[PDB]
Amino acid sequence: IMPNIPQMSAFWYAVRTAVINAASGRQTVDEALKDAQTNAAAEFLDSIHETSARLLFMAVKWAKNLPVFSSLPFRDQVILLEEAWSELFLLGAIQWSLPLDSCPLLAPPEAQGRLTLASMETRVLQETISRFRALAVDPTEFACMKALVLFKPETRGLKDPEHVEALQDQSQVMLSQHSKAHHPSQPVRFGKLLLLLPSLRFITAERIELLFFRKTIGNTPMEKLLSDMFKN
Amino acid sequence: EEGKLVIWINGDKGYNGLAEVGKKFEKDTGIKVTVEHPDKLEEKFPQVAATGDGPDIIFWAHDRFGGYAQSGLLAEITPDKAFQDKLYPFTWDAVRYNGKLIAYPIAVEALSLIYNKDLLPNPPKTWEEIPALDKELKAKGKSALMFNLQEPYFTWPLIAADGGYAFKYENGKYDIKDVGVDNAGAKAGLTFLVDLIKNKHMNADTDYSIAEAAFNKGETAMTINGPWAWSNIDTSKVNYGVTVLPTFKGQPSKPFVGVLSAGINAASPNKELAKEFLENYLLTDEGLEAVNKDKPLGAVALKSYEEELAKDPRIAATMENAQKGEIMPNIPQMSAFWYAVRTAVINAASGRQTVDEALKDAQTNAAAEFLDSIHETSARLLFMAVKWAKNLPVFSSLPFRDQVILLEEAWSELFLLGAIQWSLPLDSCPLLAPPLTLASMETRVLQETISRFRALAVDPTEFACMKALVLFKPETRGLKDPEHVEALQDQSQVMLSQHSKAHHPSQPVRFGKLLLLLPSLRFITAERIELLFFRKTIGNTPMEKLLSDMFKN
Repeated sequence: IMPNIPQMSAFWYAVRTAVINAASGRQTVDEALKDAQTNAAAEFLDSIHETSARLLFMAVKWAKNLPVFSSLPFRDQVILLEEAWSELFLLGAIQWSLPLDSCPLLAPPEAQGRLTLASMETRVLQETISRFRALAVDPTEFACMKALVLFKPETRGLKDPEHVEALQDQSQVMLSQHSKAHHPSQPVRFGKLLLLLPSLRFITAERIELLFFRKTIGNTPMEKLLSDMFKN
Repeated sequence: EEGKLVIWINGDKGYNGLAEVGKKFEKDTGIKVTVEHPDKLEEKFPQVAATGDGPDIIFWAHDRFGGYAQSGLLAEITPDKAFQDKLYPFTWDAVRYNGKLIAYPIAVEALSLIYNKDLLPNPPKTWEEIPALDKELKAKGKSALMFNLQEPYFTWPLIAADGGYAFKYENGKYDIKDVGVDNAGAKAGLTFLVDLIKNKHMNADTDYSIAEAAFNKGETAMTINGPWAWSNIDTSKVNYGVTVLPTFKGQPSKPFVGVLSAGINAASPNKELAKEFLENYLLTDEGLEAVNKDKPLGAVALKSYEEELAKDPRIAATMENAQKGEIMPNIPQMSAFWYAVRTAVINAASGRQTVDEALKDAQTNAAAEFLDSIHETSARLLFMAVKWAKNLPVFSSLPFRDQVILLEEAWSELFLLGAIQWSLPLDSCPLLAPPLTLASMETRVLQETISRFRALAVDPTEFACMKALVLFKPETRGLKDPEHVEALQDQSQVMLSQHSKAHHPSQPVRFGKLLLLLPSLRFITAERIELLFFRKTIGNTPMEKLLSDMFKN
């Protein structure tokens, strides 16, 4: 029988990530149930995590508030958001936990109630955040990088890619203009910022869905958010 | 399984005409004969047989029978000298291996000269007289010659004509080291080929489909094709004919001979049954005829029945052309060769380079032992990566462990850059699959990223810098002197823009663009990349293996 309780979600939400990660290779049989054990039990902070939809929703709100975005073909808008949700989410998350010193998912020192992220995940997630913290990555620099990640011309299906190219190039000028103005001392800082972009892909979008988002029937978190924005 | 025999033969063959021969056998021996035509036949066999299962006898091109014999997958057949004489002596040299017969030849095939009797009642005997021949026909709104120039298989006959050859066939076997693609008579035939297009007598863009239609309608006088294209011209009905390929500097054209042979499974308990079936039933006028009926086999390796099909001039031609050709080497080193000539031919033809340079390049590629499979070639891409990294003076000056850590942590990106650069010029090297799945959606992305590097016109100095940007990651965990790494990355960055604004002063954002390619190097995980372009490892990394290999050598 299913316990009629609110704190029982983490049940499968831990096992799922466990059975999938085990049946993948980046985690052996035993190296999986332990995490699920300290995860399932770790109910404390799992509701608010799945409620990291406000972050993604904040990524769409930001984009939709950009006039240059809202001047693209409708489909182009949908396409760019669908293809970049993962990285817009990460950039959001990285900026969220930037001023922090702890988290709702610690892992290696000496993790009660909190989501015990996998090995390579935490290792990379923690590390990538540090790089951003080690730089003075300020609010506008984040806005620029969001833009750089959104306005990808190569993206297939774009009805007006030449224009998406124009906007991305304009974002470089924004980021470079800002970067060099606030840090004349750091000569190669513009690049260093762009060299942070690949880390947004270290962990695939599928895994981002499986780790920080609630179930979504066949559709990506971004699709679900756009769909339920039009049912209205 | 032990008192009956199971056969495997492809669907484009008289597989129903074979069961008519197998049923009579079952009627006179009580030995059940089941004929099967599985899809991945040529690829399934090396699986079921590799261990202990599959058919007793397998039909297929002789070429493939080389890999099998090497893997002890094929039994040594043992025909009497009295039987060996019933088949053309040259056919045996197609099913040989280490001096041991490993299959029974049954049907020969080779490119012939097909022409239109209505338009051209007398085909040229030589190539030299083809140019001035196109002029005459061009007036009456037609064309002289049209054949698929895309595949090296179709253009080799001419290139080989004056001395060209794949691998030297000395004492019973081949010599992978000796390759005759950049010979005297090699540049001779290729040059001539490039001229035909260089004078608008042909098109460097003519493929198979185009040539078939061009001829089958009457828009061309001649073409170069096989016995498979024959019945496809009977759907339409241009009065055609099949004759010997034109000669070059007096020397005949040397097409590739493909022999449909039948080898016996090495793990078959019916080696004598299979043998009896192939010698006293199949390889006989009556035996072969039953299969020819279902679907023609063109010229057959069996004299008796061949001289009965010689009546057909079309077939007579095929056997005639085949005899003047060279047997296709069964060695696995034929993949390297196919790729080299492929590149060389499409190149000189497209003007992407001269004739001599295309052959000089195809020369090494064929003798290259790292072009035989996607794995071997990828292993090479990665080794050049490390070799590259070690050649950087600033690199050797780094804490040994730092060098190891750097290479292991960025092997995927370092390989991808290497593969991408390597495949910028050419249009196909280590990914194409179709003649929906995951390995198909990734291919799309991986070909998409190559387009991006092409559109941006990334030169070697930019690839060198980008590789450095990918190698010198100062955030990598474990590094002993991370500050030095930061400096090197920073330098590479400066050198990269300095070079970018220098070779493209008009594009003020080029630098940014080049760094915006780096993420694509991570779109496909290192794990996947490994399961795609690389071989066996088990809880290891191609770099980790490569480095460990250099440690224990």
